[PDB]
Amino acid sequence: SGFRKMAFPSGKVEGCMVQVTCGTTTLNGLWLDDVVYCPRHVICTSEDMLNPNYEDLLIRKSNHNFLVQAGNVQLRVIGHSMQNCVLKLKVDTANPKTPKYKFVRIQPGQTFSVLACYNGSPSGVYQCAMRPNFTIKGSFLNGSCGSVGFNIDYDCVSFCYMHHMELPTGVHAGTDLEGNFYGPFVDRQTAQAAGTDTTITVNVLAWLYAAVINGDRWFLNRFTTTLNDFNLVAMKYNYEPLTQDHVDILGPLSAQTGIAVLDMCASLKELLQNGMNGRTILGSALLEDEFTPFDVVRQCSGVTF
Amino acid sequence: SGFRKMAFPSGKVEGCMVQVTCGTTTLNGLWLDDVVYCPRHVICTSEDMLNPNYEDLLIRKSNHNFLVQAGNVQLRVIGHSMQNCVLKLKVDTANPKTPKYKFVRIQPGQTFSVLACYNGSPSGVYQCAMRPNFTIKGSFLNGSCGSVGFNIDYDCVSFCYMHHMELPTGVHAGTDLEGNFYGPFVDRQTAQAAGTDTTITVNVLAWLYAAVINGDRWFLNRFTTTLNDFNLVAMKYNYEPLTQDHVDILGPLSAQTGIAVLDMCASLKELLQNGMNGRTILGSALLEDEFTPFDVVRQCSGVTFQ
Ligand SMILES: CC(C)(C)c1ccc(N(C(=O)c2c[nH]cn2)[C@@H](C(=O)NC2CCCCC2)c2cccnc2)cc1
Ligand SMILES: CC(C)(C)c1ccc(N(C(=O)c2c[nH]cn2)[C@@H](C(=O)NC2CCCCC2)c2cccnc2)cc1
Ligand SMILES: [Cl-]
Ligand SMILES: [Cl-]
Ligand code: NA
Ligand code: NA
Repeated sequence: SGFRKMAFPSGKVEGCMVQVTCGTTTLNGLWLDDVVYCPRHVICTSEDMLNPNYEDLLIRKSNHNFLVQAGNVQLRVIGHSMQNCVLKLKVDTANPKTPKYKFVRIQPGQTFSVLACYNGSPSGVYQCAMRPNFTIKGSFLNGSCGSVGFNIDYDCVSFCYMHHMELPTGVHAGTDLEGNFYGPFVDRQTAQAAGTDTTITVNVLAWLYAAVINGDRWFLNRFTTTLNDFNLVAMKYNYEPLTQDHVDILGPLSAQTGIAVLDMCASLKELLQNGMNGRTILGSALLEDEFTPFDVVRQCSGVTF
Repeated sequence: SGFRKMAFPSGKVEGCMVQVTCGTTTLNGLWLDDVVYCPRHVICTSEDMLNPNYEDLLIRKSNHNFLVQAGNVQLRVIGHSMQNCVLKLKVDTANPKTPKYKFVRIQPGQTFSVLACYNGSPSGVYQCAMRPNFTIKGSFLNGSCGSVGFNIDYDCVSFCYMHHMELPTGVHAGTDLEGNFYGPFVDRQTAQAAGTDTTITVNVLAWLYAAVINGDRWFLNRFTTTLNDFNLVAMKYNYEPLTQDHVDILGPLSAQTGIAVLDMCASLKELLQNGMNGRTILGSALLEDEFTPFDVVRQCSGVTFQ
């Protein structure tokens, strides 16, 4: 029993974190086999950051410009290149702790664990979601750049996020591990802002199912709805549209609890139109949207890695 | 910026988790040096969970009645002893991944990370607090027993909790790593139930300081309060008493933000009176009480967003 915001165990990732230093700038890198991955903005000076020519800054650099530290051991850099917004430093030693891994690009609404690091040292782990506006509501201080986000499947780490920068509202922007940004952001000091966000409907429904599994049922009702009628309500309340694929993905939880997705949609419709009337759901007074259907099934079934 | 429920990196504990089987029962153990720690109720029979006598049950066991599996390796048990409600199995191999560690018994209101495990394998990590009623609001399924809670300040793992059982409201009870239960609970099947719980006041105040550090002041007011008037009011909402020790603990956050502790108490009194009027604090619409003062200082910037 119980239901918590839960992260993946972080050990396989902890063994990959290194410190990367270029000039006066230090941040984190991801050491996998004989390559260290980090944000290319490590090579920027205060001056370059307004309008960096990354092509030209990089050719100006040489291998010896980069200091890579794995705990107390210096790793010797023997090559360097850029892929999109990620710098790749070839080192002379393959990481003996490299896990089975893949680089994956996630979709808005999907969740992942973040291992927050400073000076190459893991500091904390938390769970978060890729927002519909392609930001993440992280917890990151100066020097957190290069921290990564990931999911695990059995023994395989799927790296999906590398942290690059903070936006004015205090949310965060980054790339996949191939250096492609999530969202319409650029790695330079310029006017950029998070766009208006929306709530991840399929995840709210998954969490309502989690609540029912855990005994919270006051919001259930006799009514059902249709996708079209519900999506007009969703649009009204700045919720993402619910697609047929979402309904199918929630099909498991629907059979276990007896609440068809469109039955549960009728509960959510009423919660949106009328509020919670002073009650809570799973210990929250807000509708929580950072649990995916798979997160709920995994936590409610005890999947291990 | 931002503010999350943040656990410690779990790798140092993952390397200690094993599976212990006795008879038909499997649960988790903690392998440190040449000892595996687990709940002594692993030796309880299915036919008598109401009044086990653990001394009599254990004297009947041979070392080979305990099966310990570390990943794909069977560890040989070469001795056993019981300490309070914890069983200590001596094994023939020391864990080569044993971290620097200590055992600490914590006080209500303290927080820690939990590595939830099944069959000796980690499932996930989350943050908990020891509630005033000596339960934790965990997320634990059948067979989670022997999962542990811990902090890792300054690269030393302080183990403070071993999970033993689920209570009727779905909250959780367990021991320190010396096998003494938190609270009045016992490791047998009884009618035991958690007491009425209360809100951890010093932690709510810590979290309000976090909100100010991260740039949000909307809930402050022009008033102050005496400590005794604050407690008289707060207890009417089932908040724990705030002690002078708590006021001292909040000194650093008060200094960083320029908000006197009793002025933040006055803000909390008004929030209890008024609610949030459709606003949120650090993304929550309720007052959060599972961040300690130490936790806030660990996570938040040293410079207030004025
Ligand atoms: C060069 C570039 C792209 C402009 C940049 C500059 C600084 C950083 N930030 C580093 O802390 C940092 C950089 N190198 C080592 N640390 C921080 C950051 O985003 N402030 C932004 C402030 C607005 C203008 C853009 C930069 C940061 C803080 C907290 C959490 N995340 C990141 C990130 C990117
Ligand atoms: C023998 C004893 C002390 C009565 C006992 C029995 C079972 C367990 N529980 C094991 O799952 C378990 C035991 N051994 C392997 N798994 C579970 C548990 O507490 N149910 C309780 C149900 C009410 C009566 C007391 C036991 C459990 C479930 C979810 C999370 N936490 C634990 C714990 C203790
Ligand atoms: Cl460029
Ligand atoms: Cl303590
Ligand atoms: Na590789
Ligand atoms: Na309904």
